[PDB]
Amino acid sequence: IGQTAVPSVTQKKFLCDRVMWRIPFSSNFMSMGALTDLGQNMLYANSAHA
Amino acid sequence: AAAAMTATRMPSSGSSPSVPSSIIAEEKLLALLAELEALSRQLAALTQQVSELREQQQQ
Repeated sequence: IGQTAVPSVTQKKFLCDRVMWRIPFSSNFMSMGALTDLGQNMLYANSAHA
Repeated sequence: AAAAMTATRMPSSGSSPSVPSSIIAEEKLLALLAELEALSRQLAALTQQVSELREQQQQ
C-alpha cells in the first residue's frame, strides 16, 4: 500500500470445512425425490455396469 | 507440477479536477463599465480646460 507499494502477485483459495462433497445421481443434479430419475432409468438397471 | 499449485497464481483515463482549492460565487455585479466612461470623460475635461488657459492667454 502507499506510494512505495511493491509489485504483487494475487493468490486465491477457499475453505469448506464441515461439508462432505456430493454428486447426485440425477439427470439434472436436483433432489426431485429420494429415488432419483437415473436410479429408475432401466438401461442402467438389469443389464449391469462396471 | 505440484507444491505451489494448491493456491492459484493502458493509455489515458483523463481526469480533470486535480489538487486545487474549493470555489464560491455571488450576484451583486458590474458597476465597472461606467468608470471606463467616467475616466475618459474627465480626461477630456482636463484637456478642455488646458485649452481654456491657452484661449485666454492668446487674448
